[PDB]
Parts: sequence; C-alpha cells; structure tokens
Amino acid sequence: VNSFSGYLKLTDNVYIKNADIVEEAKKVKPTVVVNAANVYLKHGGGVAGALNKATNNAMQVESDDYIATNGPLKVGGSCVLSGHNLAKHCLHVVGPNVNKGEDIQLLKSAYENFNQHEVLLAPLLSAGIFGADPIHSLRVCVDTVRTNVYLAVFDKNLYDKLVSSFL
Ligand SMILES: Cc1c[nH]c2ncnc(NCC3(O)CCSCC3)c12
Ligand SMILES: [Cl-]
Repeated sequence: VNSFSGYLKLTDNVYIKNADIVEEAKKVKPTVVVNAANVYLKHGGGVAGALNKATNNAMQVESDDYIATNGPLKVGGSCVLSGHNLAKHCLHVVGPNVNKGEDIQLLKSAYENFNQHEVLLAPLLSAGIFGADPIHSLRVCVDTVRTNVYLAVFDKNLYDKLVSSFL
C-alpha cells in the first residue's frame, strides 16, 4: 500500500492520473520523482522548468554543480539528485527530444532507468515540448518499466485520449 490516490490502473505496475506533477509531488512526497531532463540539466521549461521553479531554483543550482563535475548526461541516461522539497530523490531522465532530431528508439533506454527504483512518480518521457507522440510514450512505458510507476499527465484532454486509446 502507498499514498498515491485517484489513479487509473493500466497494468499490474503502471498507473495514471490527470494531475500536475508539481502538485502531486508536494502532496505525496514520493521517494522518487522523475524529471523530464535534458543532457545539460538546464531546467528551463516543460516539466523540468516547473519542477525547478517549485524548488525555488535549488534544483538548478544542484544540477549546475553536477554538470560542472561530471559533464552532460547521455540521451537515454539519468542521474539521481536531491528531490528538494518535492521528493526524497529526483531521477533526472533524458528522453529523446524529437525537436532536436534525436532517435526515438532511445525512449526505451530512457524508461529502463525507472527499473532501478521500486516506485516512482513520473511524467511521460519525451512528451510535451520533447515532441514525441504521448500515446507512443505510454506504450513504451508499459512495455519497458517493471517497477511501480505513477504517471501524471498535466493536460486533461490528453489524459482522456491516453486512457481511451490504451490497449
Ligand atoms: C509542463 C508540466 C508541468 N507539470 C507537469 N506535470 C506533468 N506533465 C507535464 N508535462 C508533460 C505531459 O504530461 C506529457 C504527457 S501529455 C501532457 C504533457 C507537466
Ligand atoms: Cl511538457
């Protein structure tokens, strides 16, 4: 039993809700919140910009130190940093950005990072401003993630389409 509430159950391990991931994290304080990161951990917009804003820019300050030490992430890769006031940890995961020409096949590699964590609150990787088809992202999620994932979909119209079209 966990404290996630109001989710529709898609499979044994994948759950979904129309919710603002920022407000969800603040309520649940999950062990892991996933950020839709880029390789530079520049949290300017989309999910990343919203999560960072909710931390009063502390996420960005921490991220800049991470990059200065370690260099950029790989597309498909991740790192674990603090969850600040939102979660114990933030798993920064880089899905391919179609608006940069990145290979959509890397979306599966991106979701594989979730399997290192027993339970996660997450957005759909590569959705929104990363330009991929969210229906495809949900399919890859269900077919790749084996741990317990609670997906927050900000857009109500999109949430309804994802549910109604789910096979
Ligand atoms: C931008 C943003 C702020 N807070 C959020 N919580 C969750 N998801 C988000 N954007 C990604 C999205 O859910 C992918 C699937 S379709 C709708 C968009 C956001
Ligand atoms: Cl977005």
